[PDB]
Amino acid sequence: VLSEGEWQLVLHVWAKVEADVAGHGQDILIRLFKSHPETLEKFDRFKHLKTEAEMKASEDLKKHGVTVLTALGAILKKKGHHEAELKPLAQSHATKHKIPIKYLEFISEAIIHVLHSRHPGDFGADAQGAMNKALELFRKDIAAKYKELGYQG
Ligand code: HEM
Repeated sequence: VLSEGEWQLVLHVWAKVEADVAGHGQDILIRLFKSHPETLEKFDRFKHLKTEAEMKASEDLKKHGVTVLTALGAILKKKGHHEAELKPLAQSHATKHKIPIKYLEFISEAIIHVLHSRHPGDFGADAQGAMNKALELFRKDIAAKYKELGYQG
C-alpha cells in the first residue's frame, strides 16, 4: 500500500509523461522489445519489426504505446482503487494475449527506465521507489486475477 506521499511522487512524474504520451510509449515498447525480445513475439501486430529504426518509424507502434500508457495512467490515477480498470486488462492479457506476469515486470522496468531518462528532476530515488511500488501493486493485483483464471505465471 503506497502512502499518499508515494502516490504524489508517482502522479507528479506521470503528469510529465502526459506532455508526450506518444514519445514515452514508443521509448517504452522499444526498450521492452530490445531488452526482452520474447515480448515482441507476443505481438503479431509488431513482430515484423526487426530493428530499432523500423520500430521508431512505426506509426502503429506509436499508436499502441499511447493505448498502453493511457490505460496505465488511468490505473495510476486511481491510486490503488483500480479494480474496474484491472479486470478487463487481466482478462485479455491472461486469456487472449497470453502475457506472463514476468513480461509485466519487464515493461515496468522499461517504464521506470524511460521515466528516469526523460524526467531526472522529477524522478529522483524517492520517485523511482514510489513508481516501483505502484508498478508492483499493479502486478500484484493483475497476478491475483491471473491466478483466479488459471494463468498464475
Ligand atoms: C503497463 C502494462 C500494460 C498495459 C497497461 C497494457 C495495456 C493494453 C491495452 C489497453 C490493450 C488494448 C485492450 C486490451 O486488449 O486489453 C493491450 C493490448 C495488447 N497488449 Fe498490453 N498492456 C500492458 C503490457 C503488455 C505486455 C508487457 C505485453 C507483451 C509482452 C502486452 C501485449 C499486448 C498485446 C499482444 C495486445 C494486443 C495488441 C494487438 O494486436 O492489438 N501488453 N494492452
